[PDB]
Amino acid sequence: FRNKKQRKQQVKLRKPGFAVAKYVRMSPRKVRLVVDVIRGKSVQDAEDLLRFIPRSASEPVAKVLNSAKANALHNDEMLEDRLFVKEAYVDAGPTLKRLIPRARGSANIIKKRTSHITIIVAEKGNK
Amino acid sequence: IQTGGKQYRVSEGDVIRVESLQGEAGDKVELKALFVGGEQTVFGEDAGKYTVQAEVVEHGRGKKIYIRKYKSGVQYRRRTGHRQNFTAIKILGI
Amino acid sequence: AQINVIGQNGGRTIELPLPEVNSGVLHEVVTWQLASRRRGTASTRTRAQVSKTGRKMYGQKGTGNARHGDRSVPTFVGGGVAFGPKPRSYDYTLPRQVRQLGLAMAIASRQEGGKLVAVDGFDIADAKTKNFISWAKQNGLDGTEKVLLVTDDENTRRAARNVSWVSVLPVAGVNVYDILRHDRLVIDAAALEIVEE
Amino acid sequence: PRAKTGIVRRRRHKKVLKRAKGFWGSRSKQYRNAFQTLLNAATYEYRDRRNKKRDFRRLWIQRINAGARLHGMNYSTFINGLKRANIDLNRKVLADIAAREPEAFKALVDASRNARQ
Amino acid sequence: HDLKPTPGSRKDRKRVGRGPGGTDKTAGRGHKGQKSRSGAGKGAFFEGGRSRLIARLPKRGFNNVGTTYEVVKLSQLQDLEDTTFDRDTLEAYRLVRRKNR
RNA sequence: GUAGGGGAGCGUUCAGUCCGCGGAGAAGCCAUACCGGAAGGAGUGGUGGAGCCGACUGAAGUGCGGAUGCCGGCAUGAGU
RNA sequence: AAAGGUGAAAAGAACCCCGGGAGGGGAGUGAAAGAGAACCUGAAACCGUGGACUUACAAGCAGUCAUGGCACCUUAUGCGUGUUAUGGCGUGCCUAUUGAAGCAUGAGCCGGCGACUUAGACCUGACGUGCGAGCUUAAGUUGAAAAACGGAGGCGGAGC
Ligand SMILES: [Mg+2]
Ligand SMILES: [Mg+2]
Ligand SMILES: [Mg+2]
Repeated sequence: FRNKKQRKQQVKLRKPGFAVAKYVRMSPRKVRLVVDVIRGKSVQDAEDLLRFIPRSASEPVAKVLNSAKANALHNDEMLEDRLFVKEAYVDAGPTLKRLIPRARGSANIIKKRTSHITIIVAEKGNK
Repeated sequence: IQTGGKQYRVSEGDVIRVESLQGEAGDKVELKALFVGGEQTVFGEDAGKYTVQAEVVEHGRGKKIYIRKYKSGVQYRRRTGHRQNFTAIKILGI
Repeated sequence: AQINVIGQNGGRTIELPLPEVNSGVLHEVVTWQLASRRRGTASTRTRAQVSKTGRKMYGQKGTGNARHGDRSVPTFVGGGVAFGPKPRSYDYTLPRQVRQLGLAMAIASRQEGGKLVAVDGFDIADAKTKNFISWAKQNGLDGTEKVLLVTDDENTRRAARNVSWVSVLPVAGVNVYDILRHDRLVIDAAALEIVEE
Repeated sequence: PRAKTGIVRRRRHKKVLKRAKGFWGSRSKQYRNAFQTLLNAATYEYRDRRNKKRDFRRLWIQRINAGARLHGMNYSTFINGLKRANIDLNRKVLADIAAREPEAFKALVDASRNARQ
Repeated sequence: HDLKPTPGSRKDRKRVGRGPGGTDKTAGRGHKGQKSRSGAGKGAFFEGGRSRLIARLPKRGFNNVGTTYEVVKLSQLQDLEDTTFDRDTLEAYRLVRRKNR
């Protein structure tokens, strides 16, 4: 094993079949709805469903899935016909705050929330 | 029990209140108030005819409890620690 | 009640503070020395006044949840300091008699192990430092102990710099803190040491 | 000098927060409510310490006239006999006998009936 | 090297009764100091007055500041101190000194 | 046992003195069933990546749940 | 007003993949990229994903004590630790009050900020030390990686 210092140079820390769309200008809540259908499904169903879910979050999500697919293949040399959505989740990016005017002189703050859409693909393996 | 037990037991190492007789051995005798050690169902003073011997095993302190006291709107809060002193005794007796 | 090193072998004089020294009185003295040396330069805009901020706000009533007059108060971030430190002294005149009994009692404690009176450093020659090392080595001054050299002679002084070793003190300007601070006292100049009144 | 809070508060806060283990909602998550919950728990802790001492005697008393009645007696009556037969000072663990050893419990019922009549 | 205590600057102990700690207003929760209404807050109210006995009592007076003499007892000169001479300069050196009186 | 009076101490920063520790891993953070009569304090592991415990004495901008308290971040109402 | 921080050195990431891009994954640099330019640590509120135990006849200041069920053994197998079912008990906190769960006040939550101080040759008391029928110096002067000098004056000493 040695000590931490050595471990850091010996083992270099990998992200197999992981992709992330950081700072996506959409609300987590809203984006989650789409991701929620795609989770657990086989990367091909995931691909096909996304093309028909009539939500604008579909485009962002679908893109992450293709990055996760490409990464799984090209970088990690995984088997395409075995890929499935092992994990997908939407985490909250930083909020774009904006000042909206209301009646009688008072102001308000619009929260233009952002998303961190991460999807991780893996090979199935029943056996 | 209320210190100084009784009853037909099968020679177990039970924990009771402090016994003064430090370290191992020490040896303690108990009056006995009921028994079935030989199917004979005898109780009270007729049980005193018999006496159980037990050897002192370990002197100890109990698990740490915390005395917490509280009274509302009278600003009263009290936190104090407590640990109960004991003696472990291995029963042998007649 | 002690002997000399080079240039003679007298000593014997001085009535030392009874019984076997009171740390209490030495403590009274050390605290005072340290208090006097302290320069109270307390950086603080204590006053809701001293800090840079306007004078009125958001009306007494109405606003709907508030009650404030200024942005300068201590309850405000950026505002003044309720009771912060302002500049001051801590210096006081410790009774004369107690200062006398002070270093007398301090010397007394070194006169129970690590004391030393010297008459001239013929051993030195120039400044050299290398030669003070020599001189001190012969007198059991290896460097294991912190030594306080109190000499009225300018050239033995120039041979005092060095590590967990020597601190040089001039024209009998002796200090109760300075002697208690070091392991040994090289009382040297027998001017303050022996003959008084 | 300036003596800032840094560390003192957080340590004290995390302490209270850790007493709140399986407390519902905010009670295990926000300090103010966690600490607040514990004051009420304090009342409960001191009380229940001497309250359990009433609880068990009652459970024991219950198992007693359950057996005493099984042999045509009752608690009031059965304990009076065992008092009259001075020799019997059992009192504590007289319920274990009633629960685990019926044969042995009968012996005590029989002995109580005598010292009484 | 072993762990050593050693006397000196690190061994200059307090003096048992020398200096106690000040009052810091929090001895449990149940310290919300001063009183509990009216004689709490700012700095004033007073501790003297101008009717609370004083006014209601008499005199016009007349204060003087005449001649005040420094006392020299018989007992000072007699018993001890054999005629060390009084004079005008040797009277001070004994211990019965003031000037201006 | 409320106001209040009296006593003994825990903790923080700074200082002086002593004893040490640290890139073969400092502080800080995180987890923990151990210890102490309390404030509290250790052991171990994890994270961090360069400073720092312990003891004695000195000094304070020294301990927060409240003040329609101040600053900041983030919730609810609501996918309305 | 608010705003600080890569790395020892820019060696500031050529090249490949998904994408219009953003963003990411690799390759390489580096001790570390568990430092990548939204660059030291990175608490808490708050948002998720995964796992354990659980929950659709239940009346709930949300705990507490007792017991049973499941689960886990890194201050940890006599014990515990986490969770759960049922039973008993149980009127948030602060403030203000004769009287607060009160349908009286305050507070969305967390973090940090935030309230008995300082001055004075002032008065009076406790404690401690130094001298002691005596006790002290002030301004200042001289030294100062340091203290000495300075009795002008102040207090006790007699009262009416
Ligand atoms: Mg400022
Ligand atoms: Mg608050
Ligand atoms: Mg009102």
